[PDB]
Amino acid sequence: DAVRDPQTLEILDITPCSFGGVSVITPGTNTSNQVAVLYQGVNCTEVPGSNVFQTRAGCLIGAEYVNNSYECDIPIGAGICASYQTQSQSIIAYTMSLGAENSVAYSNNSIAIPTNF
Amino acid sequence: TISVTTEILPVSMTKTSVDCTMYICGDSTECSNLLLQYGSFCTQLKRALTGIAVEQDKNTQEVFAQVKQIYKTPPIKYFGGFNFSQILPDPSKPSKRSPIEDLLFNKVTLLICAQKFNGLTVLPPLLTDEMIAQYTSALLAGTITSGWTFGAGPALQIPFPMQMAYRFNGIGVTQNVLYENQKLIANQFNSAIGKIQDSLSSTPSALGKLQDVVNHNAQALNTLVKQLSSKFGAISSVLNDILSRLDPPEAEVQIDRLITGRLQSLQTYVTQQLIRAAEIRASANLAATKMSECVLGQSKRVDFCGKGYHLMSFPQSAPHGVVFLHVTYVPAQEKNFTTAPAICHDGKAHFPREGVFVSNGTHWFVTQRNFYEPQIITTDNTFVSGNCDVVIGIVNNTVYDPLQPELDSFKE
Amino acid sequence: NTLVKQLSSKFGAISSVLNDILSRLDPPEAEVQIDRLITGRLQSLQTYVTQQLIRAAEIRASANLAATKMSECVLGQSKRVDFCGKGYHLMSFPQSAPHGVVFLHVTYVPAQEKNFTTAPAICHDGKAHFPREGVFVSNGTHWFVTQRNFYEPQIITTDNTFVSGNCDVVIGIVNNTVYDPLQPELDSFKE
Ligand SMILES: *[C@@H]1O[C@H](CO)[C@@H](O[C@@H]2O[C@H](CO)[C@@H](O)[C@H](O)[C@H]2NC(C)=O)[C@H](O)[C@H]1NC(C)=O
Ligand SMILES: *[C@@H]1O[C@H](CO)[C@@H](O[C@@H]2O[C@H](CO)[C@@H](O)[C@H](O)[C@H]2NC(C)=O)[C@H](O)[C@H]1NC(C)=O
Ligand SMILES: *[C@@H]1O[C@H](CO)[C@@H](O[C@@H]2O[C@H](CO)[C@@H](O)[C@H](O)[C@H]2NC(C)=O)[C@H](O)[C@H]1NC(C)=O
Ligand SMILES: *[C@@H]1O[C@H](CO)[C@@H](O[C@@H]2O[C@H](CO)[C@@H](O)[C@H](O)[C@H]2NC(C)=O)[C@H](O)[C@H]1NC(C)=O
Ligand SMILES: *[C@@H]1O[C@H](CO)[C@@H](O[C@@H]2O[C@H](CO)[C@@H](O)[C@H](O)[C@H]2NC(C)=O)[C@H](O)[C@H]1NC(C)=O
Ligand SMILES: *[C@@H]1O[C@H](CO)[C@@H](O)[C@H](O)[C@H]1NC(C)=O
Ligand SMILES: *[C@@H]1O[C@H](CO)[C@@H](O)[C@H](O)[C@H]1NC(C)=O
Ligand SMILES: *[C@@H]1O[C@H](CO)[C@@H](O)[C@H](O)[C@H]1NC(C)=O
Ligand SMILES: *[C@@H]1O[C@H](CO)[C@@H](O)[C@H](O)[C@H]1NC(C)=O
Ligand SMILES: *[C@@H]1O[C@H](CO)[C@@H](O)[C@H](O)[C@H]1NC(C)=O
Ligand SMILES: *[C@@H]1O[C@H](CO)[C@@H](O)[C@H](O)[C@H]1NC(C)=O
Repeated sequence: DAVRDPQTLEILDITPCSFGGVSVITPGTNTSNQVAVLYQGVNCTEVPGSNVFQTRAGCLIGAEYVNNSYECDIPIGAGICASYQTQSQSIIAYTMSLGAENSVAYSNNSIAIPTNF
Repeated sequence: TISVTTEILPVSMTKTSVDCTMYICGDSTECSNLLLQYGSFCTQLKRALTGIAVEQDKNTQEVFAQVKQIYKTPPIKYFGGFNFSQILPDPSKPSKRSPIEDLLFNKVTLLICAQKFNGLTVLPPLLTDEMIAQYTSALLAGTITSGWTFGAGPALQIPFPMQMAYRFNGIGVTQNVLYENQKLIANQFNSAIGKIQDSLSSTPSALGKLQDVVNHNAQALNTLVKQLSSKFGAISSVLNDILSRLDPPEAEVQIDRLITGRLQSLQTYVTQQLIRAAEIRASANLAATKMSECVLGQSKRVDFCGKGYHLMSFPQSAPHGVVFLHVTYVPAQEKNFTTAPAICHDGKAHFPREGVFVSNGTHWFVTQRNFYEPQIITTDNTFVSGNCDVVIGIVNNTVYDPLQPELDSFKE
Repeated sequence: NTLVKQLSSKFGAISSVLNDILSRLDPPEAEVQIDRLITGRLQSLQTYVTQQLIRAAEIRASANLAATKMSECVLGQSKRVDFCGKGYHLMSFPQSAPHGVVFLHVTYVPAQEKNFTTAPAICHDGKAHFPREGVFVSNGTHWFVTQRNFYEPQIITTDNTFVSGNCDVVIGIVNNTVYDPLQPELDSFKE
């Protein structure tokens, strides 16, 4: 992990190579041909054309982050999923939407009873 | 007596991946050409580990993701005097987690990260902790706001004391028992929650299963990295020194044993991970079934959702697992009496419509099974079936008619 | 397919064909040429059998679940929540499939909703009236009793409710009149 320099009396820490896996994110080959590229568990300063996003899973190239939330289609991870949609057509990455937000009007003297099935 | 117990179930483990060349060959060139001649072992290992990781991602989805919509509690919090502050999330903390979930997160303890840089990669889960906590909060809000109605169709509002009356009516106790003892049951429930809050904190061996899962994964990866530095009957355990000291025609046969040893170690690791994945799948299926039955409804199965007659269950998230809080009804202080199977009044046998015939020693009453509530034996509490000479153990008594004296007083 | 592809490897030998090796060299090192092929093929066979055993262990659990679902959902009505489909279970039908079974679950789902005002008990003559089965429902003016899963209002009579205790212990009790079906017929026909 660490060594002493033999000439100057100095601590040096050693960290091995970054490496990692590369994955490709695509829709069906009849829908489109453009793809996105994921480099797993690396920082985006070590990857070498814009649209480069940093994720807890890794570095994503070829997809743009959108603040909207949708259902997950192609899962990357850490709550991040990608999809192919318009905005003409492009691959986007977003945070998962768990579902529609609902409020139930609870009260101490109110009940709801179905009238049809 | 109202009792509240725990049950801890693991749901998933860590997702891992390994490289073909990097683990077996330390970036050597001729080592790759020698490994290429063997075949396609690491293709099968890669497919097996990818399937394991996908299965582990599906395991948490099958348990927590069971609600259609995300529910919230009303801003005012008064549920019939029942006090749910220990399980609802606290907005003051930046992570919306209950004190129980914070205690479970702090109890499980997750240089060794830099050692796993020889081709081993740990992949993050698809669902993070906040998202699982949002599922848990939605399930809690649905089960304390709408009862079991949201698990079947759309959520229907109902007051919580009336929901408790419905749950009592499902275990054989009439609903007047609750409404006459509301404060006592609320106090018992609050005391049970207060005791179970620090019951987990007092004993350090309660969360054994999740710690066992993380320790098994850690020691498996650790012993794989240990075995990477073995010799397997060769002159050296490092490739760069052995290739640079002998000529290739002997270096080839000398490193072939290293190839075989590291390959066999990889096969053993993959097989052990597959067996552990099968066990974790079985545990996750059990947890999903328990979430579907105990939380979204009332279960008639004996000793399934806790000890005693089941009333409710509450889910909590834990590192690589789920914790069920089972609320059950337990009987208490007993009294014995003399009983009879039937009552003979006018040559007709009278059987109880529901309940049991009881006597203190002088008079006879009929009461419900799970609670002492004596009532006068009338003609509406019993039904007539047959004569008096066929049932053994039948006794002498009278049955009050609520109809005859009203007529013989009012008509005359 | 992977087993058959792996059959054509060398495993460090001079050739992948047994007859080619056997017609090429003399025995006393042709045997050590073919021993590596033997080791590779035994390793391949053991790997295949282990994978098949694990997959069969998974298939057994799937088949046990299918048999349990056939016994419970098809041959009877199941009260287990979210076992035989979503909603209140009614029926199930089996169909065969290549290496599997398909269950068609027929269930009951509530559709249209209305809210009312509710009370836990009814006070009539200083006595509490609890529902025999159902729930007390007010549209705004009068009070009815109805079953839980369907709206069917009925007049609160003395046969729909039962008496338990006085009118001082239940929180949320309301005033109403419980109609006795007995006394008007006996106040009309006796006189
Ligand atoms: C319950 O819902 C059903 C549909 O699920 C309603 O039936 C519809 O009735 C209208 C009015 O007569 C017809 O135009 C539709 O064709 C019917 N639909 C079907 C599928 O038959 C029914 O009326 C509803 N019941 C109540 C009491 O509102
Ligand atoms: C529900 O339980 C909580 C936790 O015991 C109660 O909060 C406590 O309230 C008392 C009285 O003000 C304080 O001294 C404690 O410090 C509080 N505890 C915490 C953890 O905040 C809460 O009052 C209960 N709810 C009701 C309505 O009684
Ligand atoms: C319960 O009541 C019946 C009322 O008929 C009793 O039976 C009679 O008992 C008297 C007194 O011994 C006899 O003279 C009658 O012949 C009996 N009648 C019949 C039909 O057997 C009966 O003894 C009472 N006690 C029990 C324990 O059954
Ligand atoms: C609540 O339901 C009752 C059912 O009796 C309604 O009262 C009836 O209303 C109809 C429609 O005007 C009249 O024809 C009947 O004579 C009423 N019955 C009685 C006994 O007075 C009542 O209107 C409903 N309330 C609301 C707000 O809809
Ligand atoms: C209706 O409910 C009220 C309470 O809301 C009852 O009023 C009480 O009646 C008793 C007996 O007459 C009095 O001692 C109490 O002082 C009353 N309480 C209040 C707050 O006024 C009433 O009895 C119920 N019934 C009727 C027919 O009005
Ligand atoms: C080696 O030389 C450098 C030259 O600056 C000196 O600083 C260092 O102290 C020398 N080595 C030792 C062991 O002192
Ligand atoms: C990537 O490296 C840059 C440059 O050092 C650093 O500022 C940044 O925080 C790093 N990103 C992550 C996610 O660690
Ligand atoms: C019902 O609800 C209100 C508002 O939440 C609450 O304060 C009140 O105590 C309840 N009503 C009565 C009559 O107790
Ligand atoms: C209750 O049981 C005890 C022994 O446990 C017995 O002595 C007693 O008589 C019983 N009481 C009645 C009323 O039968
Ligand atoms: C049994 O209960 C009745 C209820 O009226 C009571 O009169 C009788 O005294 C009780 N028996 C004893 C032994 O107390
Ligand atoms: C039913 O609920 C709505 C809101 O969902 C509310 O405005 C309305 O007053 C409720 N109706 C009754 C009769 O309580």
